[PDB]
Amino acid sequence: KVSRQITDQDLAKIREVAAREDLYSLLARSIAPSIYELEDVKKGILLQLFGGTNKTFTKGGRYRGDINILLCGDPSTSKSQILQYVHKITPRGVYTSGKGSSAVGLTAYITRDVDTKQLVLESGALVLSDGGVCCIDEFDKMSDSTRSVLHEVMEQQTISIAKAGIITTLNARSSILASANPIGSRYNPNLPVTENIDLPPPLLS
Amino acid sequence: PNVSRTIARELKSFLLEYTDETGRSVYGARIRTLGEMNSESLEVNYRHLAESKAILALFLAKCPEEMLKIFDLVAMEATELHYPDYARIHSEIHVRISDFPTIYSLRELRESNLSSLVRVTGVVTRRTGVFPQLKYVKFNCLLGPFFQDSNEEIRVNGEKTVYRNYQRVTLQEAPGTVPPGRLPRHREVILLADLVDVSKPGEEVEVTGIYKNNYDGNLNAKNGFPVFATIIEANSIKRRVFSWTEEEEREFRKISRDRGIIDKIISSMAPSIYGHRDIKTAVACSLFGGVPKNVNGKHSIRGDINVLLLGDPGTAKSQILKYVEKTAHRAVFATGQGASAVGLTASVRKDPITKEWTLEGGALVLADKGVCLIDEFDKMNDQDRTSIHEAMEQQSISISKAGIVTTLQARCSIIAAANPNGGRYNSTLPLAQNVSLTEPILSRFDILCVVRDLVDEEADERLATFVVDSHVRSSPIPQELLMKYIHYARTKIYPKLHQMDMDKVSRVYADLRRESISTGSFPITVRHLESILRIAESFAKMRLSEFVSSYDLDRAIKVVVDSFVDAQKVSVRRQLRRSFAIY
Amino acid sequence: ERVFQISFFNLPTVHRIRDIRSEKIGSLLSISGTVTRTSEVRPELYKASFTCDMCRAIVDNVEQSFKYTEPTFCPNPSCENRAFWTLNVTRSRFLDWQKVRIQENANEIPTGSMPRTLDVILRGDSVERAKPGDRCKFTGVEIVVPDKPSSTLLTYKISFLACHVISIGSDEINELKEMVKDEHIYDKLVRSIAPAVFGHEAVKKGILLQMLGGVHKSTVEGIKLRGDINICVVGDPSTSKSQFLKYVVGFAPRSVYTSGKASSAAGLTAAVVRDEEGGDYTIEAGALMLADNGICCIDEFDKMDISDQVAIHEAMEQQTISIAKAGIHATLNARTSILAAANPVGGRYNRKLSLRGNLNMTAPIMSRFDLFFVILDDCNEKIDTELASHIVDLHMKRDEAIEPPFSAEQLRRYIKYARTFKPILTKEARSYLVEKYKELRKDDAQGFSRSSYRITVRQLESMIRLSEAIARANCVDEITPSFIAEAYDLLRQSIIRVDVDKYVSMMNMIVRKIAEVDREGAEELTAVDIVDWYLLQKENDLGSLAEYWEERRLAFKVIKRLV
DNA sequence: TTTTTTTTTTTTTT
Ligand SMILES: Nc1ncnc2c1ncn2[C@@H]1O[C@H](COP(=O)(O)OP(=O)(O)NP(=O)(O)O)[C@@H](O)[C@H]1O
Repeated sequence: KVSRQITDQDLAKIREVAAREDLYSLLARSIAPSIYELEDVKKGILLQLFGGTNKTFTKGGRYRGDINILLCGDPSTSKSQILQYVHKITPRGVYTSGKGSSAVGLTAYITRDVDTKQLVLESGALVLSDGGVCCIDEFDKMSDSTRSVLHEVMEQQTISIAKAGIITTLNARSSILASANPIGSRYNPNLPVTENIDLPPPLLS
Repeated sequence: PNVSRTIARELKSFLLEYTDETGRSVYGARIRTLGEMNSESLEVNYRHLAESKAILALFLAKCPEEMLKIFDLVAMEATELHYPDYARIHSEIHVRISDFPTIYSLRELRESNLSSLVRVTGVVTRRTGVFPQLKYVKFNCLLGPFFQDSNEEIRVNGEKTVYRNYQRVTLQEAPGTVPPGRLPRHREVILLADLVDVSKPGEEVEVTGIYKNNYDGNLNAKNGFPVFATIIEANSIKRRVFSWTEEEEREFRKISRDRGIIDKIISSMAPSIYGHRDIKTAVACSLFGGVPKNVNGKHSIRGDINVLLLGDPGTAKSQILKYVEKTAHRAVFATGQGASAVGLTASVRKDPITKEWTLEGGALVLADKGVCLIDEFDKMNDQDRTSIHEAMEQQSISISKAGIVTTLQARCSIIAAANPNGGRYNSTLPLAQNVSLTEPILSRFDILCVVRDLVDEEADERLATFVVDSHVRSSPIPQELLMKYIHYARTKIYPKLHQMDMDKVSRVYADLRRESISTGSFPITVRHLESILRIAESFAKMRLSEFVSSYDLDRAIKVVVDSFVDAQKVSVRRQLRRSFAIY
Repeated sequence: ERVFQISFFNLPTVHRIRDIRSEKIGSLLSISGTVTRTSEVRPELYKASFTCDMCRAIVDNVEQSFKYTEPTFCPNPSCENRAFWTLNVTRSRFLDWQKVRIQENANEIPTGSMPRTLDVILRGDSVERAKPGDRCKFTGVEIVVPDKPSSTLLTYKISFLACHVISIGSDEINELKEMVKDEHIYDKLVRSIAPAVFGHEAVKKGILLQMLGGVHKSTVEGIKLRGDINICVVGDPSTSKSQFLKYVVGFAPRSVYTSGKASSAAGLTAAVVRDEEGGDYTIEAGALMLADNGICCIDEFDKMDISDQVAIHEAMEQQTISIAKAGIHATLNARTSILAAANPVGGRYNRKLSLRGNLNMTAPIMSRFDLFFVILDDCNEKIDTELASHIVDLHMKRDEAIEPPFSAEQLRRYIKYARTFKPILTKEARSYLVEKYKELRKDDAQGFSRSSYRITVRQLESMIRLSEAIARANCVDEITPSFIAEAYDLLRQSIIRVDVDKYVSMMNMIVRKIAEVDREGAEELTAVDIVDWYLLQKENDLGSLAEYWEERRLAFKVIKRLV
């Protein structure tokens, strides 16, 4: 058949796990069984899947639950392992690299149906992520048209496609975690932080 | 029905002896016109039909198709009384039928609009050449003569068959007038006789003709259901229309006699603008064109004016250029680059399926005999700019792509508008320090138009009191008149100087160049000298003097002077005092 | 002259395309989704007259079968066809029709999917009502279409039809009279616009005044004058200016919004797409198309660079944009406000920055957008607690119950009412606007590195196009001196946000050296020092060695004139 | 009495 409706009795087993004190730590240590220490990461990432709530107001609003988080450090931190893991746990997951990302790359390739000879709107890697979590590598290293899909969904929390025959500005809302490295790849002792994080502090704002 | 013969009896009355505006029937005048013009294209006002009987006018809404069949056959007779001939000339004329609203656009069309008269309009698009239609079947005998066809001929013969022109034309609605979100749905339109080939690719035009559909047709499998494709045959065609007639022109010369008409058209060219009488001079000057003019069998030199307007923020500049479009009979608006259609390259594209490469004209081709308008030269790439420098030299375009040796003809005058490097006034140093564009392409332009300024007090009270007075709407020649004007003279009047008083400009050019050394360089050429006569000849065309009076130069010369003078840097303080004698 | 067409709506339930099954044949069903490729309308035969049929039977009726050929069936009598139909087109009544293929909507379809979609044919006057991209309720009529079975004396597929389609997917002026009575609805319309924003005041107004139309008309003969209005709001990032922008799109009609560098170029410009393929030259809109007659918005002019800066400025003067790749010759109706916010190139002020060098962009496109209206966002201790008060109340999910005096939608219908006005000041007190505009540039006269600009001759037109919307605000027409006074001073702040003949050069700088310095300092020490910083800035704009020396001996000669 | 056809060259484009 293959290579989820919730049962009732393990729901009060959930609340049982709720009275358990260390669920904030516990579930976190259950998040990433593969990785040593870095508990603030398991902490945060725990709160990542519990991220936020919907504010629809009367109108406007829609600040959602959406949370981006950057992480970085000494090169190859086993960041890619937590990405490759959390990516798989998710209902809709997303992962790619730096330099393997750009503006044109993640949205609405709008290709022909080929075999039936008909141009049909395609969803890009960002439309599918709508809900759930995206992941990428080294935001210091993203291209210039990269971040151009980011400046677009961070706040707009939507995407605009008017080209060819059909016009839709359609929504994308999901929390996201990109792995990265300092420029060094050691960011070196002391120093101002911003440049050391690469990028301008306005973009990091 | 045969009772419609009686219809034919009265429409004749509306058709010939009908009169409008105190006698002088348009009819007798046009019949007479061709007639003498023998263009066998008669044009009919619907202005008049509504006024007299609105029952013949609703006949255009039932079956106009055959109504005209006898209609024009009467005009013939009506023309025949005027010209007891055309039995030897064409022996047939169909009427054009001017505007009849309707006034439908494109995409909204219903089957209710078939077989009934419909006016349409849109922008010209890819078109076929002309294939002669067969018309009446006739032979040596040899079955008998058969009619054919619009267009079936069902349900084999012919020799002496009377052929006629046929041209099928795909026309698409203007991307400008396109309702948003939409793809340009488009229509096929048939042309016949004098209507053939009149239209030209890429322009807004009026197609007067009735709708045809039939039949099946061929789509079928794309639908599965009966569908009769959209075709529309135009009883006539008119561009987005204006041409002079005998009476207007005979009065129009009566303007041309008075001294200061040249002066009048000066204040007329910037009606809502005000601004500077300084530039408009050179504007209508350029806009008026000039004699080609050939020296056998060699180079034709240049009679077309090259305008360069240096810009300045908040100056009227971008507002003045666009006057020239609705001014000029013919123009192409390219803006600068970034760009505005087209980038002024003449290209060559292989057509669909199996066909060799068709050649698409650079928008200049669209602009031939007319004028091309550009603004913002800071925004042009060094790529598309190359070919600019071409046209003003050969009066043509020669491109690169690909498989075909050709040449073309480009008669376009050129209006250059460009904003100064950086902000407002740039070179207190020589203005050569101003322009980013290379001097080779600069001196190519004959009139260097500088605009300004660093604030002056009273002049803005002037212009702006005038401005808040301009916006109030919610000596100038009537604007219909002046377009009719410059155009009338541009198809006719051909100015010539006499060498007698004109050596004076060789010596006084010596005066205009000997100290053009004195400060900076250049932006003179020997072309710069050549252009002066081209400036004068235009005013001569405005005066319709048919040949250049001495004063006609004084205009040109005086223009060239300060065209160069404030174009010089503050050192021009000296450059004033030298060109005085050239006043 | 009667052919009646049935339409049924408000159907029991919406069904999917994946839900499409053979049972639904000959049955009503509701489905909705996105358009693909509307095709040109071409007539439906219904019935035709075709005959004879050998040689004239003139039999006219029916033949409504789906082929649609043919008549000539079982004629005349006696004509005995067979034969030709022969097609009689003229007596046939026709209707409609266009084929529009609907695509299955993305929100429902389960990625990865590649939604499988079929044709909606528009038979009925319900034809053509659709627009590309929209989801729309439809009537089912499953049926089938000809091009596995064959009729032995074929191949078939799904053909979706609808006899009915809807695009889904008065007394309130008596509300407006109540609203147009008050003096206070002027300030009300202000505090009632964006609750998501706190403070920032005057800038709010323009936003409204942007949604509100101008004259955008006349005066002949000649070019259409502006018209419209334009705002580029600026300040230090964290400003929360963008909260304005989502408010544009979240409030205003037909709002197009993209901040991106990547449009690309064209963009609001046409591509032009080549190859299509098959002869190509397919003209993209692109971007701003439905933006026409609307409020367009961008962020971060730093992030659209300079290449396209003035190419989107075609519409900022001509109000229409022609588009050139060496495509086919074209011009496009663009008439729109363009409002936006760049983040300043220092990220901040840059007080000293004349806003001209503040932006990193050219005066032609800069002077044109009026007016910019700077806001720098700073900390202040009370204010830090007030941002910790109201901004918090926005942070709040609750209380989010704090409300504007105007219900948003009633503000919109008030606009749709206020969009009807065509207010014009012909009034002779526009004479006052002259003095004002005169005194608008008497101050900017020096420096020319000041707010100038000039300020631009266009800023008189702008001066007008302000009170244009001021009138829709106060709902009365013909405006007033007070009304323009609002707008004039209102410019004056954000032009002040830009703020931080031998002896005519000598009496220039005799009072000018003190003009830039005697307010900021003493204007003291010696006589000749006033010459020495002057030999700096004099030499660069003078046009000779002689014009250098009368910038020397004159700075000597006026010194012993005033000594 | 009808049959059956996508690479290669060049192009204009972000
Ligand atoms: N006589 C006049 N002098 C100056 N401005 C005028 C005059 N009459 C009208 N105006 C207005 O002033 C505006 C100035 O336009 P303009 O300066 O050409 O824009 P622009 O600076 O050229 N934009 P750009 O082409 O990119 O530099 C016109 O569009 C009119 O609205």
